[PDB]
Amino acid sequence: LPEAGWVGESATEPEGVIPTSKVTWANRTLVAEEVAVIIPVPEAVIDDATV
Amino acid sequence: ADISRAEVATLIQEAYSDTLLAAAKQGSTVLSAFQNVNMGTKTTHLPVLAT
Repeated sequence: LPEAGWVGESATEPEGVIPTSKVTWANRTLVAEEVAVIIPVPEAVIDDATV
Repeated sequence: ADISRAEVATLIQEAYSDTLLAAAKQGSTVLSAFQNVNMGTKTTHLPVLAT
């Protein structure tokens, strides 16, 4: 966030000068990562099962 | 003075026959000697007379 200040009147004294300030932004990423499994089984068991 | 069978070269094609492969293969003796029982699963139970 930027930041304002209370400021005087003066052509010469440093309290007469309006402050400079900055807004800033940052970066958040979605990075896609892989989740997986392999489940091996005998072809004879797949053939004999009723379900 | 002549045209020999070598001098015509590849105008004479060679040929191929299936007849020494064409014999029927030797099946299992036990699959022709005895009854073949169809199975749907690894284990099948047969009751037999005991007294």
